[PDB]
Amino acid sequence: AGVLFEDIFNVKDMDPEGKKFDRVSRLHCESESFKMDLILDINSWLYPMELGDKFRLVLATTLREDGCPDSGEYNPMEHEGTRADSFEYVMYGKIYRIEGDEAHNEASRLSAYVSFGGLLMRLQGDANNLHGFEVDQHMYLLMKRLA
Amino acid sequence: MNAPPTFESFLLYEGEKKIIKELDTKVTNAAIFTINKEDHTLGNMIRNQLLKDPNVLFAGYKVPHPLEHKFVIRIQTTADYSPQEAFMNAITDLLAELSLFEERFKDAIKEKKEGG
Amino acid sequence: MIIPIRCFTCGKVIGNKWESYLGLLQAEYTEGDALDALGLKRYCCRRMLLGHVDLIEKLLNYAPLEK
Amino acid sequence: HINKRLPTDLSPIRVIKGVKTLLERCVIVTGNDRISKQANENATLLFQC
Amino acid sequence: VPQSMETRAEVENIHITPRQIITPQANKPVMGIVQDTLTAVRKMTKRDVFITREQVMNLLMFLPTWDAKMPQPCILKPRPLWTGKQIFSLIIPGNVNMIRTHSTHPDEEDEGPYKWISPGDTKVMVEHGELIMGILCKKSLGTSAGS
Amino acid sequence: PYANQPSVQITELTDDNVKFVLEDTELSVANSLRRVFIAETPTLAIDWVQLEANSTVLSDEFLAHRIGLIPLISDDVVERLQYTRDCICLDFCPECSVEFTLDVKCSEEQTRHVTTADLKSSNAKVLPVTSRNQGEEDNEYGESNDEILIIKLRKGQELKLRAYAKKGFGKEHAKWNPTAGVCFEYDPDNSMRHTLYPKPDEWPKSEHTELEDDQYEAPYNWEAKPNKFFFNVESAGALKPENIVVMGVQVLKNKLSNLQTQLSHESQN
Ligand SMILES: [Zn+2]
Ligand SMILES: [Zn+2]
Repeated sequence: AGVLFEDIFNVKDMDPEGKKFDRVSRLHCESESFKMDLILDINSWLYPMELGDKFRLVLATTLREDGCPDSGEYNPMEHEGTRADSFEYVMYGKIYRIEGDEAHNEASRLSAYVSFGGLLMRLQGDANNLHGFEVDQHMYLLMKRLA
Repeated sequence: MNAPPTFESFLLYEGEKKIIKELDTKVTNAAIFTINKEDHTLGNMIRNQLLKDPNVLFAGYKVPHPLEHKFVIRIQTTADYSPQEAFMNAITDLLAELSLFEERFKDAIKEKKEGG
Repeated sequence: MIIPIRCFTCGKVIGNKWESYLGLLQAEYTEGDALDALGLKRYCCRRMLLGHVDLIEKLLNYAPLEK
Repeated sequence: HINKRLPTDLSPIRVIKGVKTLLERCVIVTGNDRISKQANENATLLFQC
Repeated sequence: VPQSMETRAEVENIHITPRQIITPQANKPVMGIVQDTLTAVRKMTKRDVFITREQVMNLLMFLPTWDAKMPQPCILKPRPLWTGKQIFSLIIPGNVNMIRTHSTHPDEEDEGPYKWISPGDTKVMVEHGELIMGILCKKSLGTSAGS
Repeated sequence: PYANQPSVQITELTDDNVKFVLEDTELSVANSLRRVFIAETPTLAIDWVQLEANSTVLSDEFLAHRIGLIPLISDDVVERLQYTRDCICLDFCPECSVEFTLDVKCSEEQTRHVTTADLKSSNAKVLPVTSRNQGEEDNEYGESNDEILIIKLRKGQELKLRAYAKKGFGKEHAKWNPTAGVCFEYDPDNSMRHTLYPKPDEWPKSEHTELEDDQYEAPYNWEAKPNKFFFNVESAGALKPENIVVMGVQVLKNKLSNLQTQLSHESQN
């Protein structure tokens, strides 16, 4: 309910052009079930990762497990008792553009660009695996490192 | 020539109230407290004591101008707990902490002097 | 003209540490050993003694107005 | 909140009518004389383009 | 000092400082963000700047046009953190949309695949009055046209 | 939502300097303690100077400025004296101020060094700090001029003055500052990354460090909060440093209680 995307990702390249920011790492990732491509900027100091790690990633539209939308303003009460308890890294952002077919191209591929407060995600792949994504829609990143 | 007197930084004038409480109208259960003739000392202690309370949601101080000895705190709490009661609780907890520190420091001075 | 009572940045009393500084300088010491012997460990107080010039000894050479 | 991947409800003839009405209402030199009209298009030629 | 109310109204309606922002000389602003304000704008809007709840709640006291609704953090777990762009987004009012480039933007990045996801965070983009991408500089907050 | 439990451990105590550690308290409390030690801790300093003979080589206000910076022993006195604004007196009551006198006339051919030993006091408990120095008869240091030099005089010059010393704190004027530098330091190993070293190997280690020689920074701990503070309070001679700390905590408690009283007074509206 409200889960737009859910997949297990392998990190295959970390900062390919060099580490440009001290507290931010860039991860290039490929999935296992749906053949996606991910570029994700994460907090390096707060949640460090190495190359070759596996992690579960869930892109949701709300933290409420019944699918109802959130209030939209922060309170330091409701971050436990929800779907964020099963994940070690929770982020919040919105889609600012969706590339791909646009109007005059085929819909074989699709790219979605999300800005988590300045940190950046590009998630690209098949267009049928990116249903429910639209511009200026707020969304939640859920991320847990696997063993 | 235009140098202000040096005692205006800590002395109230005639008919100057120390605390001016102003109710906030943008959100609910929020207040803006204006304390005259004080500085970052009391504001820093009161804010960092307020942030230990889970029943507060917003707490922040500001000195609007260095040349004006005055500072404000905005306090926004939950809907069971007044901001003024939160400011009471923060002041009382700071007083208890300072009294405990005073008696522990006196005991440490006594044992350091008697121990040689 | 004369040595200040207190260090500017620091507030440590240096008004009693000028004649002793001159005596330690004229005995055999260097300036660093004299400042270490006076107890001025911070350089904020050491600049108050290294840079100070005593202009009151030149002012005392003039005859006073009233006898 | 314009969605650029969803079909729209704007007919092109209404676009032409709105553009023509906008350019008729965006005047600089007023009047209905030949000199006034010619000075109006000479003032607003780059804006109309 | 004007000595009449008609001259006072002329000072209010013509001579006042926010009416004199744009030069008629070169259709550019005459006043820009200068000195350490500009330096700390560049140092705040970097990607690695993560700001805790306490510092955000101090910094929001100095914004009198704030609507007293706290934005939701960029990172929700394990520690709630805001970014520098997320609090600069509160400063920008209304519907302001802008795309410019930072002074160290490489020339070959625009023709590459990372045009809309900058590795160096040099493509400044503001959508709907909130800062989404880029590090601000003199090109974004100076006297230049289109800033 | 309750108070902390501050634990204090004193590492060093002497006649002019105390070094101690605060454990389990917030950083605002420690910084405010430093501020109230520097600024709002009261002491006695000379504030009312009247000159009757000033035939020396320095001006009136220069001598008043030099006399006003002299620290006075005010450990047992400052808690009982009131401010001038808080007395019913007008002509400087003994429970309001302390009278000092000076009268030095130079009649010798050599230079006369007018120091703080010539500053007599009407109160037997308020003295300049050189009462601690005149009792050292084991002077192997070689010099007996351990007193604060007010002025030098040649033959024919005189200095006669009457002064009143009042109670005040360093927020009003820096001559009422009881301390001479409060060293305040938290997290010496940079385990919290509150400051960023471009080259951590270029920085000397602090005296309160816990790292060995080949390490330069502690590993980053994002869960850490500042709860250990190293204080070094050095006195200027006006007050004992333990009295500086005790009176600073008392002034902070009085300020917070006054704020509480004013809040409860305005609450009935
Ligand atoms: Zn010093
Ligand atoms: Zn009195």
